[PDB]
Amino acid sequence: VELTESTRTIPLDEAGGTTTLTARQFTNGQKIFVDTCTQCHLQGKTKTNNNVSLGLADLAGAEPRRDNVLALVEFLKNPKSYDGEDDYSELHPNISRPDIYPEMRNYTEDDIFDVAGYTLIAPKLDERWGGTIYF
Amino acid sequence: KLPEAYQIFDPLVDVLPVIPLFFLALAFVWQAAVGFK
Amino acid sequence: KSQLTYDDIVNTGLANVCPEISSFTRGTIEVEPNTKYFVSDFCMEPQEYFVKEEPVNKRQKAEYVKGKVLTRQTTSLEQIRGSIAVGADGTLTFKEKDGIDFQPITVLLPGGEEVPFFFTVKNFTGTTEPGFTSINSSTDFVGDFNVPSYRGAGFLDPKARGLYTGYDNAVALPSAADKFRTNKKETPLGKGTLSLQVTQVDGSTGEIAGIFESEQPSDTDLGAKEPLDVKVRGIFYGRVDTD
Amino acid sequence: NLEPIFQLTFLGLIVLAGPAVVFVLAFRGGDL
Amino acid sequence: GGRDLPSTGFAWWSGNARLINLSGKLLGAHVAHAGLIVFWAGAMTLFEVAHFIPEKPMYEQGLILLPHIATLGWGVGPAGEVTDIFPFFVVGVLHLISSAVLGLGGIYHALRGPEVLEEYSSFFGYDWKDKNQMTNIIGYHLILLGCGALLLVFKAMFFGGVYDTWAPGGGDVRVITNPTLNPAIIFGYLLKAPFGGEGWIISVNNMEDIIGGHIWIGLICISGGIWHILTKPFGWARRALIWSGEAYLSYSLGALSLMGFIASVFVWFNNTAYPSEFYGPTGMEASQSQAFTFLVRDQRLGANIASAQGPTGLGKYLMRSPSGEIIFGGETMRFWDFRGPWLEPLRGPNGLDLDKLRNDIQPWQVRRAAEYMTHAPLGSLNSVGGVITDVNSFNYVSPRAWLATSHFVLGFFFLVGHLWHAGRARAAAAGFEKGIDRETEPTLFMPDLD
Amino acid sequence: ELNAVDAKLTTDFGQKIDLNNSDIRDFRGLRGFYPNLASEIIKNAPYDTVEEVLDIPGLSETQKSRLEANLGSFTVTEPSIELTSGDDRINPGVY
Amino acid sequence: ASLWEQFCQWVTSTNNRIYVGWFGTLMIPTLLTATTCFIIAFIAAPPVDIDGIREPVAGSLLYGNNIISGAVVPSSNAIGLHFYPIWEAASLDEWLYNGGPYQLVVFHFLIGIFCYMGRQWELSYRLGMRPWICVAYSAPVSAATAVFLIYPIGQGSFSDGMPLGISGTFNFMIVFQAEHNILMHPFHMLGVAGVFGGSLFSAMHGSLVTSSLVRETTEVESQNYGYKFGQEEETYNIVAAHGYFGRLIFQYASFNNSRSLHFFLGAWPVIGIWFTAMGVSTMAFNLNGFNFNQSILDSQGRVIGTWADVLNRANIGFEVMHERNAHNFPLDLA
Amino acid sequence: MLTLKIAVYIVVGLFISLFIFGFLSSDPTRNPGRKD
Amino acid sequence: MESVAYILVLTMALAVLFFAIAFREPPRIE
Ligand code: CLA
Ligand code: CLA
Ligand code: CLA
Ligand code: CLA
Ligand SMILES: CC1=C(/C=C/C(C)=C/C=C/C(C)=C/C=C/C=C(C)/C=C/C=C(C)/C=C/C2=C(C)CCCC2(C)C)C(C)(C)CCC1
Ligand SMILES: CC1=C(/C=C/C(C)=C/C=C/C(C)=C/C=C/C=C(C)/C=C/C=C(C)/C=C/C2=C(C)CCCC2(C)C)C(C)(C)CCC1
Ligand SMILES: CCCCCCCCCCCCO[C@@H]1O[C@H](CO)[C@@H](O[C@H]2O[C@H](CO)[C@@H](O)[C@H](O)[C@H]2O)[C@H](O)[C@H]1O
Ligand SMILES: CCCCCCCCCCCCO[C@@H]1O[C@H](CO)[C@@H](O[C@H]2O[C@H](CO)[C@@H](O)[C@H](O)[C@H]2O)[C@H](O)[C@H]1O
Ligand code: OEX
Ligand SMILES: [Ca+2]
Ligand SMILES: [Ca+2]
Ligand SMILES: [Cl-]
Ligand SMILES: [Cl-]
Ligand SMILES: [Fe+2]
Repeated sequence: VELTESTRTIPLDEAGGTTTLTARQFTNGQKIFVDTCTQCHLQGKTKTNNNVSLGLADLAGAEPRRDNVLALVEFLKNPKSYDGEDDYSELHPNISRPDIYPEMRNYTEDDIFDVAGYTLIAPKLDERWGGTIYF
Repeated sequence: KLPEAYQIFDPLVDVLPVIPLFFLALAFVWQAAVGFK
Repeated sequence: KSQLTYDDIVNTGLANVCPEISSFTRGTIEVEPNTKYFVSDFCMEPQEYFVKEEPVNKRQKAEYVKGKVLTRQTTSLEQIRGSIAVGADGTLTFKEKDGIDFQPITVLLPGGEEVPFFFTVKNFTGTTEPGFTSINSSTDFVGDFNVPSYRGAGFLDPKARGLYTGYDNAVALPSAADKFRTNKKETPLGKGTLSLQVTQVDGSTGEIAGIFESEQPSDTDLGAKEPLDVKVRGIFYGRVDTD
Repeated sequence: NLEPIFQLTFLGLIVLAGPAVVFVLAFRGGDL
Repeated sequence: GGRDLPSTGFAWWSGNARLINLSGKLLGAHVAHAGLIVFWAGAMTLFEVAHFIPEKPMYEQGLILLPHIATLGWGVGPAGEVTDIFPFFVVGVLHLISSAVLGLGGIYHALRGPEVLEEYSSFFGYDWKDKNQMTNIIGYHLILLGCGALLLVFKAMFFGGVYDTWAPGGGDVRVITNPTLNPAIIFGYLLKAPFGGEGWIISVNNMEDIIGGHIWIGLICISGGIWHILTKPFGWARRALIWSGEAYLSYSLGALSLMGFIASVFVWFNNTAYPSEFYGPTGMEASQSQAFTFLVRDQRLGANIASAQGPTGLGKYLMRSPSGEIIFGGETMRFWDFRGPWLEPLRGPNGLDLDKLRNDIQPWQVRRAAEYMTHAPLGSLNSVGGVITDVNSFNYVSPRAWLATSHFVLGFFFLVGHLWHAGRARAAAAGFEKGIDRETEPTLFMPDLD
Repeated sequence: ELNAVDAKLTTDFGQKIDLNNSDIRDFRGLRGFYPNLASEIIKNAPYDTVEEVLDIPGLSETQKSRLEANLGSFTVTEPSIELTSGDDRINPGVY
Repeated sequence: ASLWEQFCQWVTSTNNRIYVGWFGTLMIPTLLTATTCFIIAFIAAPPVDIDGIREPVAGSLLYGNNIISGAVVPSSNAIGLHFYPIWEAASLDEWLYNGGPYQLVVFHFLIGIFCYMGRQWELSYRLGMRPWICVAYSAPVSAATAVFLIYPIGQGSFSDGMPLGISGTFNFMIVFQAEHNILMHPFHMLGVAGVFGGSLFSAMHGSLVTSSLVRETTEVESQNYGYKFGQEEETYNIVAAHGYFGRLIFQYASFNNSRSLHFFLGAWPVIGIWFTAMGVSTMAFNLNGFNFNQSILDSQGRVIGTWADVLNRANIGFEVMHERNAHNFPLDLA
Repeated sequence: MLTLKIAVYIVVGLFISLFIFGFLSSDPTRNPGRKD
Repeated sequence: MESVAYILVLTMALAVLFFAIAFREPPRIE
């Protein structure tokens, strides 16, 4: 099928919010993901710690749930531990620390929104997303 | 990237490094023109 | 290892040697009646290995046999942290806490049998006689320690059989798969006995050195066979924090 | 856009250059 | 000289052999080829600059020349952050223009310049059998090579320094004030075993040794240059060697094959002359980084990584080297000779130190280990990064991989060329490179074997 | 004959989160547990009953509340060294 | 005249039944050392802990192997790239347990084969031949060096050298494919073209010469007796062979120059083997075969499989099982 | 072990020296063609 | 005892090699 509006329709926030990426928003999100995230997030996994993957179940199990776009953007601004207790802004790339993550200092809020949307859309296109490292 | 004043010749610098391959090919062109004497 | 650097130490074998205190050393470490003292960098360097051979006759003395190490200078426990507590009567209790407290070691015996064993001091609690108001050349810490299975429960045998992973049957023989006793893997927690004869105490710096003899079982290969009895004699060193 | 267009312009000019030299020498009687 | 098979005896596909005795034409070929080399340097540098995103690491962008400039201390600061992009551009521009000049000269000599130089000048005219003249050319070029080594030294000492990945406070461009001229260190490098843990000269691990060895190399080359200008080959050399143009070519081919192999190994293993800041991690570095990353993660999870035994009974995270040193466990046991600026702070005299591991690990070391582990020099030919079973979304092949593979291949084929030309030079000197003479076929005058 | 881990899978261990035997990945389903509270739980094992998990020394009020909230998911079995030795509760070789 | 001169004339003598030469003065000792150690180890070596995990692998006949399964096992992963001669072992038993025989045999064998190539040049020089047979032999030498030295160097351990055994060779190849996708590497494809084409050209050349043999015998005796060793005349009709072949395909695809034909016969397999040796040598630095995994996406973005994806599945199946106890961490970087 | 190491060192040194001095002994002259 | 068979066949091949070299049919020019 086409990359339909429903395919691009993803939860926007935790209160039932819903947003639809445009084809261009999705393509730029994919491009950014391939450029800076696939390093340790190839196929939705996490090479450096695969207890915390990009799969929908892992994303929804985080505290608070990260399976919506606002939570993803918030994590990308201020990364935290999976139970939301430890501050990982020294340990995960984020736009808030351009001094240690320069690979990210050129990204806009639109760019982070797009990559978060892609992180939410890619799992429904690949059953292997967020699986075991060899899978 | 190239310093700002030079980015109108950006699509020229894109093809510069591959020229010595053309030199190697040109050797064969020249030998073909002379009939591979 | 004396007081060198890793550049001086690399590829020499000194990294597998427990430090020694001195020669003009006959000090004693005073201890309070009911306080406990930390042990900082406890080291054990084995030097002799004996395996109790099992006669086929019966009822006859088994005679520990000297083995030779096939694994290289990879046989020493070090950077171990512990504690020594002084009982009400004067007992001294040495308790291992953590560190590099195990080394797998394979010894060759006369006849060609190779004996791997899990040389360790894990969870060793050992005691002296009461009435010790000092740590000195007569301090004997005799006690017990735990010996985990040599192979962990994640190990796979050459037929991909294991305990919490792998097959539970001989898959290469489809009509005889469930026939073999080794289809069941086991990791019993074996038991060891150790004695720590303190022979040299430098109470100024708190370092204690001495001799040890340990008794423990060998590898069973996940319960494939009965463990042999392995005896290890060596030397040890550690710092005791007085304050 | 236009980047492939300009790239192919430079590439084609460069490509023709060598054969142009050989052709001119051959036609004008130069040493080859 | 002739320009066809009847008048030269060489087909078109061996046409450059027609140049063996045309010294002016040969000089033109050499100068034009040097123009090609300098042209590639300049054009590749400009391409890399144009295709450079200066806030992304060099090794993530398929750059092999910019790291060479950065290592020399141009355009970079602490940790390898690209300060000024202009010096890279200048290196490229200068090489391009000079290549134009060299190509003009090579074309002049190859096409119109005098065919041979010997009746034009004794200084530039040469004969391959003229041993004194050949040693004169050796002497001139040795003087030049020593001068170039001293240029490296002068850049490191008096012209802003070179990038020192081992600098305290972080890797940085620093000026080398105390090169080690001590010949014990310099020439004991040459005596170290070419095996694991020794690393014959690949193991040079501090810029002081590199600069001091380059001072020694400069002096050796200049003195040898004078020695060869002022002497002729001795009797033993005359009796041992073939004295012909093709023989000298074969000698140089053997030398080049050796250097190509050495460079491939050098870039694969050495992280001092090839800082990981610009070239990415070595394979050893990436393996050690993965071990460190999971030691750190599991320790944060509460694992007591000193006492945790793996499935086989060896320590999961830590173990002993065969000489007793405390090393990372797992398959990376093979890489325990690795030394890197991010890992040495956790190393004690006995190897990895439990106290430092438990309380001295810095967040920047964790970040560096994660980066190096995820940029391991593994990748497909079409530049798909990671292990070969990974899927297509990571576009990365380490510059170390490109350089090492390319230069091993070039070293091998130059060994082949050396064999070809050495055998041919011997046969031609003895006069049977054109085949067996039917009249005097040597085997016909030999006793039968059995 | 089941070895010992499969025999554990016969028990409540194979049905829910065992406080004495489950690996730390098994706690990820409980929101707010992995990794901090899960590591704290594994550190303070064994527990004779599920209720003494609330008696972890140095526990925190939010952690107390989370443990009370998810008491239902927990069971306690005899700590089998098969699952425990070598820090396999932290890293059983699964990624 | 002098003693040394007499020795020189003996070593470089073309009247020796086996030419010795100066390269032979190294070849003979090293090759004999390698052969004796290999035979002894293959028969009777005790098990070797190849993966450095105290998991010894039995390679010798006396420890339960047959000829197919027997091998000289590569040295331990714990050794890595360290030099492990006999005199660095505490005992011979330790040396054997850590795979020292592999290092001894391999190093001597490599020196021997390089000296064999030099010796080929040397004898060609002494006999007044052209010098390039050794260049052809440099292809198998390059391949052997790639699998015994270069690949272990790039991978960082002699445990990742090819075992000296039949089944060990197969294990090497399977793991190599799992880790590098050598089948999808163009240099290995060129090697396959080299050997397939070399066999093809061997079959054609032999069959065309045999087909065009000049009649010199009767129907009883072997046609081979129609050729006499050292005869000046040609034993087959190359013109008839050219007529046949140039009509089989077409005229201008057939060699009528025997010299060009034989150069082609030499060059094709040699070049192919050079390329495949370089392929292994560069996969030693993990520059692997082509990766087209999930290269084809449908319009929505779902992956459409190709045969490359099925191949990748097979590779993963090999990858997850190999050296099943050796890996502690998720990525197989070493 | 040390005796073995010394013996191997001598044997290898002798064979290498043989190879070197052999190729230094006017080897290009040892051929059936031209000796110049 | 199948080790004996393996050793036997290998030794047969090696002996064939030595005889084929040492006691070969001499090539003779006639
Ligand atoms: C500095 C190094 C060097 C120099 C100066 C020479 C010089 C010479 N060589 Mg030589 N050679 C070398 C290295 C060198 N070689 C190496 C490394 C090898 C091993 C492969 C050889 C193998 C070799 C052989 C077999 C022969 C020579 C011959 C010659 C003589 C004539 C060759 C000629 O006309 O070129 C002509 C050029 C061509 C025909 C074009 C060849 C193109 C090659 C095969 C492919 C190029 C691939 C390259 C990487 C680019 C890839 C392109 C890709 C994009 C498709 C000449 C004096 C001949 C001789 O002996 O003369 C007496 C000869 O028979 N060489
Ligand atoms: C680096 C590569 C290289 C170089 C420097 C040379 C150089 C040379 N070759 Mg040669 N050759 C090569 C590769 C090379 N070859 C290859 C790959 C082959 C196999 C096809 C051959 C086969 C071959 C044969 C058969 C012969 C030579 C010959 C020669 C010599 C005479 C040149 C001539 O008269 O032709 C004339 C060609 C022209 C006049 C055409 C134009 C050439 C110019 C230089 C083109 C430059 C274009 C450039 C972009 C313009 C920039 C100019 C400036 C503004 C910078 C000369 C020194 C001849 C020789 O040996 O002389 C005795 C000879 O017979 N070569
Ligand atoms: C190694 C390279 C090289 C060599 C050996 C030669 C050699 C020769 N050239 Mg040539 N040339 C070259 C490169 C080279 N050239 C280049 C790149 C160009 C393009 C600019 C030219 C253009 C050229 C022309 C137009 C002519 C020659 C001529 C000559 C011949 C006479 C030289 C002479 O006495 O004049 C005098 C030499 C000097 C006054 C010395 C000056 C030295 C240079 C120019 C100053 C820079 C020195 C520098 C610091 C040293 C290192 C260089 C640096 C790049 C590292 C001679 C055989 C002439 C000839 O063939 O006679 C009929 C002739 O007319 N050349
Ligand atoms: C590229 C640079 C270069 C080149 C081409 C030459 C070339 C030559 N030099 Mg030399 N030389 C140089 C640089 C160079 N030199 C420098 C920089 C110095 C100053 C130190 C010298 C000092 C020097 C002296 C004192 C002599 C020469 C001599 C010679 C001539 C014969 C020597 C020989 O056969 O070599 C090959 C070497 C041998 C055959 C000896 C064997 C050496 C060992 C056994 C080989 C083992 C190498 C080993 C495998 C490699 C490992 C690397 C490392 C660990 C050692 C020859 C034409 C001789 C001559 O005739 O003078 C006029 C001579 O007496 N040179
Ligand atoms: C001999 C011969 C040959 C060869 C030739 C050669 C080898 C050559 C060359 C040459 C060369 C080697 C050249 C060159 C050139 C260069 C140039 C011409 C340049 C330039 C410039 C420019 C123009 C630049 C510009 C720029 C700048 C300034 C900066 C910015 C960017 C740009 C780029 C724009 C052959 C083989 C063919 C054959 C025949 C014979
Ligand atoms: C810079 C540097 C350095 C230094 C280095 C050096 C100082 C060096 C050197 C080197 C050298 C100084 C070398 C060499 C060489 C040699 C050779 C390479 C040789 C040889 C030989 C030959 C070739 C021979 C041959 C022969 C024979 C065998 C016999 C007969 C005759 C003949 C001739 C054939 C260091 C590392 C410190 C640091 C880093 C950097
Ligand atoms: C699409 C149609 C088919 C396209 C075909 C493309 C391939 C055609 C051949 C490619 C060029 C080969 O080039 C060919 O080389 C031969 C060598 O025998 C030379 O052959 C010629 O040489 C010279 C030309 O200067 C003549 O004097 C001579 O009589 C003639 O034999 C020529 O240089 C050219 O005829
Ligand atoms: C003909 C060619 C020339 C032949 C001449 C060469 C002869 C052979 C020389 C070899 C020298 C012996 O090499 C010597 O080995 C001893 C072994 O005890 C090393 O000794 C060192 O390591 C060994 C372990 O092997 C320790 O037990 C010893 O306590 C320590 O000092 C020395 O550091 C080294 O100097
Ligand atoms: O050793 Mn024989 O193969 Ca080369 O990859 Mn890592 O190392 Mn082991 O794991 Mn897969
Ligand atoms: Ca990155
Ligand atoms: Ca561009
Ligand atoms: Cl395997
Ligand atoms: Cl591992
Ligand atoms: Fe034939």
